[PDB]
Amino acid sequence: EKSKSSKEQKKKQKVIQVKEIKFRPGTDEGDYQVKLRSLIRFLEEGDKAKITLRFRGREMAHQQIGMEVLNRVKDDLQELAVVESFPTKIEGRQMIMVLAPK
Amino acid sequence: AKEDNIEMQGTVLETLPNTMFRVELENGHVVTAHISGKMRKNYIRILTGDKVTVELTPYDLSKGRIVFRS
RNA sequence: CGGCCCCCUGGACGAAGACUGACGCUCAGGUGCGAAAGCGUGGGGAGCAAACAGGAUUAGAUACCCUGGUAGUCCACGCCG
RNA sequence: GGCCGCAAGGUUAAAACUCAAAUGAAUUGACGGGGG
Ligand SMILES: [K+]
Ligand SMILES: [K+]
Ligand SMILES: [K+]
Ligand SMILES: [K+]
Ligand SMILES: [Mg+2]
Ligand SMILES: [Mg+2]
Ligand SMILES: [Mg+2]
Ligand SMILES: [Mg+2]
Ligand SMILES: [Mg+2]
Repeated sequence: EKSKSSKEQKKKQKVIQVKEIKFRPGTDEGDYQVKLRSLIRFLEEGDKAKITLRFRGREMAHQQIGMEVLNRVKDDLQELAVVESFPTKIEGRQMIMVLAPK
Repeated sequence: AKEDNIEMQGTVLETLPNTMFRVELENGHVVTAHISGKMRKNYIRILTGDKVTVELTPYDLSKGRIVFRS
């Protein structure tokens, strides 16, 4: 009978979810700082963060520009997060980094 | 009958609003450049990190016209 | 401004006369009244509900949706205009 | 700046500067996660 009760006590642990943030190669300081505050919030709540970076048209020519954004994010969330899947190449027209808490 | 324009080469450092760009030249000087009428009529997009030909004038060495994107 | 009843009280309209004899019309300044929210001091508090808390949706969602919920919404007196 | 208000604010009310428009109604299309 019930035990539902016990399930609720088990439930007050945790479930981890993946929160996707998407940058671009040219993204200005103010707009970067907004997206950083989103990531800080997610990670301090104990959630994974799939940081994407997309390219259009001939932005793919200058791949190095995009890479530095992902490097900047990583170094700003170094104390809060660990890296889980730092990208190598442009798969599609995208690069995907995955961070995780602590 | 017009005075001659010296052409230099340079890299796009930054995109500014409405077809304006900061461009570092080979000499080391940064200039604010605008797209030519030919390039905008024929839809030649310029991006950050592109290499460009900059028509300069002696009257102002802080301004230029981007006339080619390689 | 909307249940029903009593008490106090303002205006409008009609019918026939009688009475006053232009006593009128408009109004800068002035004076009063003035939805809701809001403010002050006391009350009251069912329902509802800014803020807020949690659950979701989402690329994100400081929202829309869900479960709650304080001021407030109500009363007296004053303010606000 | 004045007056008013406990406060929130209200009221009276400019100029420099910048542009060659801004606007009202109606007409023909196209479009609508409007209808038939
Ligand atoms: K209550
Ligand atoms: K004033
Ligand atoms: K004017
Ligand atoms: K139609
Ligand atoms: Mg009466
Ligand atoms: Mg009220
Ligand atoms: Mg009150
Ligand atoms: Mg409620
Ligand atoms: Mg609600």
